[PDB]
Amino acid sequence: MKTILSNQTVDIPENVDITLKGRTVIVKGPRGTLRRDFNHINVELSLLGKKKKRLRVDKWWGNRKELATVRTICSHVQNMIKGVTLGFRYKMRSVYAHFPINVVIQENGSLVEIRNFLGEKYIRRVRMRPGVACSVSQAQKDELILEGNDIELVSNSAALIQQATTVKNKDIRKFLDGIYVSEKGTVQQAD
Amino acid sequence: QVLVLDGRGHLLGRLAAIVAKQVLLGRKVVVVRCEGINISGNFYRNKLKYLAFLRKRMNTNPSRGPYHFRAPSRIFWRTVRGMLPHKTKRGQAALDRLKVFDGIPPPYDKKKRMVVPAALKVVRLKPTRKFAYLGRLAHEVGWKYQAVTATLEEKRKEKAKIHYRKKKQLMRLRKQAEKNVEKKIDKYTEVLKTH
Amino acid sequence: SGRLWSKAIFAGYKRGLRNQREHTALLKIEGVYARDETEFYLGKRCAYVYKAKNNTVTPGGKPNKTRVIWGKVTRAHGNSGMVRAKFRSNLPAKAIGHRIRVMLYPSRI
Amino acid sequence: VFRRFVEVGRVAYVSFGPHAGKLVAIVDVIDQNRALVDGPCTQVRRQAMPFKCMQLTDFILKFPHSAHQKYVRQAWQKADINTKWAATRWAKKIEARERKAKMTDFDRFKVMKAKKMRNRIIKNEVKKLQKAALLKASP
RNA sequence: GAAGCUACCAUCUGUGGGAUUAUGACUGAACGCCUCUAAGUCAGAAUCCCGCCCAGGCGGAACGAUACGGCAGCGCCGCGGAGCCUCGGUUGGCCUCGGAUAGCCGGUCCGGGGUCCGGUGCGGAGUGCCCUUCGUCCUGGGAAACGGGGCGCGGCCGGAAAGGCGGCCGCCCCCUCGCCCGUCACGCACCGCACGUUCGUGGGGAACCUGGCGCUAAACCAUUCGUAGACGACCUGCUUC
RNA sequence: UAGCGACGUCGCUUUUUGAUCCUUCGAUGUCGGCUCUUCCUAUCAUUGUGAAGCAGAAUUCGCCAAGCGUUGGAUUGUUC
RNA sequence: GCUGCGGGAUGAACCGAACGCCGGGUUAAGGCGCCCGAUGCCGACGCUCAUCAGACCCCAGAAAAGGUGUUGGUUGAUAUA
RNA sequence: GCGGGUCGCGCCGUCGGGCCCGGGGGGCCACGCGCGCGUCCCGGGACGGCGGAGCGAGCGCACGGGGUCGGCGGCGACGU
Ligand SMILES: [Mg+2]
Ligand SMILES: [Mg+2]
Ligand SMILES: [Mg+2]
Ligand SMILES: [Mg+2]
Ligand SMILES: [Mg+2]
Ligand SMILES: [Mg+2]
Ligand SMILES: [Mg+2]
Ligand SMILES: [Mg+2]
Ligand SMILES: [Mg+2]
Ligand SMILES: [Mg+2]
Ligand SMILES: [Mg+2]
Ligand SMILES: [Mg+2]
Ligand SMILES: [Mg+2]
Ligand SMILES: [Mg+2]
Ligand SMILES: [Mg+2]
Repeated sequence: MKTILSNQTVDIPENVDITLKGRTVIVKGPRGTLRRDFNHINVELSLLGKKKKRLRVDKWWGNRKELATVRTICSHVQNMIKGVTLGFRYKMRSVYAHFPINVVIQENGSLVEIRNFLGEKYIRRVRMRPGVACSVSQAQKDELILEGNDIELVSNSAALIQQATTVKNKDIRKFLDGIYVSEKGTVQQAD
Repeated sequence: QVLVLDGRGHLLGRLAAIVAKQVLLGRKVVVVRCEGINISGNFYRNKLKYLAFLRKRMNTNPSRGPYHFRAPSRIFWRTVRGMLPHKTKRGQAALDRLKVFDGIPPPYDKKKRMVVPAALKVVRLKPTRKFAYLGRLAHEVGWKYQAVTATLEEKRKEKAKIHYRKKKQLMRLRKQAEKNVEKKIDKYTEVLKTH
Repeated sequence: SGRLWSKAIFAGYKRGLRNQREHTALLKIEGVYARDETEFYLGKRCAYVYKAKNNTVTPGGKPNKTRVIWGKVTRAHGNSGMVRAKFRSNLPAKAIGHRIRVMLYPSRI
Repeated sequence: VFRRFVEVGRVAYVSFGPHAGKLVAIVDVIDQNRALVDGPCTQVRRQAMPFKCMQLTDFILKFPHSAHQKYVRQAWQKADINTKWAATRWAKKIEARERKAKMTDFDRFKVMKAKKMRNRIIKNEVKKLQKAALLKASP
């Protein structure tokens, strides 16, 4: 109905800094830096506050789908702020059948090697994203921890793991086996 | 005489309409950077329509009959063929006058390229609608020459930077000369009569 | 010394969609791109300059290989600023996409 | 980014239409496309003109919402738009385009001879400056 | 039963990359939550396209040889003279990549950040430059130390996608009216008339006389050959050791 | 409502048959088989998938999908 | 049928309009991105994203039914108790 | 009390009667003064005819005038 401006409000803490040269957002903090492009959306990104760091995501007339789109920018900015302050940690318990799954890492946590795979002999190799690391958890049976900064990269690596572990040509209600995502959280907790 | 046109950021049908109208009058027009001509719609739809165009072929002999070019310059040349009366010696002479190129040739590196405002993506299309690249479509179907054309394009972009730095240096020098004194006697005439 | 004639391109004949009328010709003249701009050229005289290997010439000093079918501007045509013209002899139809001089005489300067 | 915007109380140029080259002032926006404009001293009558028909400027005025012609004229004469509008480069650009439209052949002859003299002096000075730059960079 | 043809009747070989459909997903609003989607990202196959494999276009490259003999004939440079054919314009623009909810210019600091300008663009194609210069002579004001064209010489390659003009240095036959402002006098003033002034020392074809540098062959037929053949066509040999 | 679906109702096809006579009566050679090339999908199998009253195996229903296969025979002139 | 002409790309019946040979002006039916004459008006409002979009009487294709895909509209029901 | 016709008074209206009897700038294709022929009106205006009375005549010219003329002007050879 050609609605006049919709503005989303983002507070940015003093631990991190934001910089925009246009629709490109560059957020640099304690846990590295992270930059993304919002080129294909055409929504104004303004900021204010002398060491107060108030971001505003403003869109004029638009349409209903574009008023739906203007909140997505605010939510991904919140995701980037959480990833640069705390980071993302996905904990995946290996829900395993009669045959256990042997999960190791090869290339410093960037190559997950899967073995014994419901009795299938084929050793499986999954290459992760540049910017996410992998580990096998301690004090817990067959838990796989993926740690990173970007939620899209970490969750796409977890999606690649849970789709590489997939029961094929069977009733998949039976044979409940695969590496599924158990817990989603941050690296630095209690915040 | 010659009309050297950019292709970066133009639309296929609009640019073909303006070129096919201006080539019948005698102005020798050449569309350069044909791999960057945008096409409206979805890219899956554009390659589906081009796949249907490939499917259209003579079944008794595919050679004697429909020819299906994969290079984007020849795609645009077929687009202008389908608009000019090419079966007569008016559109045939117009297609002889028309020249098309992928990348940029070395004379057209030196000669200045024109940009048609009536055929631009930004002027004609809504900015929240999908689009495609004709060079991307050509590399996806048939035309295996993106890696050579892009390399030569980066080479001529480096040449254009190393020329533009010298041109901007000379412009700074001539504006220092204009900043200097004892030229204003003619400027008393010129500022009154349209500096 | 210097060109005294404005540039116009012979575009075609007065026609419908099927049939033509060769008595009136169409000129896309440069500079004019508007109905309000094709007003000053009403009354100009045009000239199509072509070549032939025999010798039928003007008295301008020496004989040459130049032949001209004369004519003049009749009226305007379209919103794009096209110019109708009735020449004294009809067009050879080779002149499509070619140039016809528009000289700046009897108009009302 | 977005330094200008339509506003209750903003002067705006008119490029296309029957009132071309005449400043108007936006009073209120009717519905998304047209605004009730008014002219106190720019010889244009109070009417509704489209936004794509007008052209936005930078100067603002303190109009009340839907005020009279009298209050529009008082805010215009308080803000002094005419002298401050003559004292900018944009009106000089429009005035130069009008003077080029109002040239004559004798004026073009004077412009061409001054053009030749200035370009000869500029060419000699650019040659002298690049010679001095080479003489400076040679040690 | 030799040679040769032939047999899944003997033997050998048949090969990978991309975008993606269906589908399963990631982030994430619409719609506080949810969601594979609305903008965005991932995996994805006998499908599709290309690779590999065939014949290569009224398609283009690089290189060799380019006509002896006794008169000959033929190329490159710069030449003056005439003449037949063909058709088109009457100055050329020697260039930033990229965006359009953004971008241009100038500039201390370590290609980036801060700062200063301009912005319906004037560091602009509603533009810039030799330019509307018919020419000559005298005489003066302003600008001008590069001189200003080159039958010029020598070095550099600038540029490889379809390249030939431009820049620097040292001299040369010379020019200080190579341009704007003023004075002077003339050149066809062809007495009212068109196709006039142009990148033209225009494109190619046959010959005429002169200067210098050079060039001294190759196909096709005939014959032979079989790895080839309906006929053509294809691969081949020919020295006096 | 996995798979089915009566009583009713809405469509597609010319792979059957029917209806008309519009072309053909100074002729368009009339069945089947053999051989041979191409195309379609309303998919039998193979490749990638979803759903079952899918535990496995074996089946059924669907989607993208015509690239490649889709027999040897006794009978009948056979189409069947 | 016995009938040309301008549109419907092509047409026996459709839409205008009926025909001696021509010049000028105008118009119907129709159209003005290129073929192919004409919107190259700084045309106005709003709808539509369609992995089978859509594009003008006869005319050369389509229904019952369904959609939290978007746009209006009607009847209602909640909410500072 | 609600309707139909008529009469009498007042208020308007660049209204109509060339509006008139008598008084205190512009336009009109509108004209024999002497005096005497009838109608109308208050010595004067309109009309048929006569008392005045269209008296002298087509002289020349321009014609937005029964379908244009110039009493306007140029230019070229032995291969056009
Ligand atoms: Mg099973
Ligand atoms: Mg999907
Ligand atoms: Mg019949
Ligand atoms: Mg029949
Ligand atoms: Mg027969
Ligand atoms: Mg037959
Ligand atoms: Mg097949
Ligand atoms: Mg009959
Ligand atoms: Mg009849
Ligand atoms: Mg017709
Ligand atoms: Mg039709
Ligand atoms: Mg007519
Ligand atoms: Mg047209
Ligand atoms: Mg039919
Ligand atoms: Mg609905």
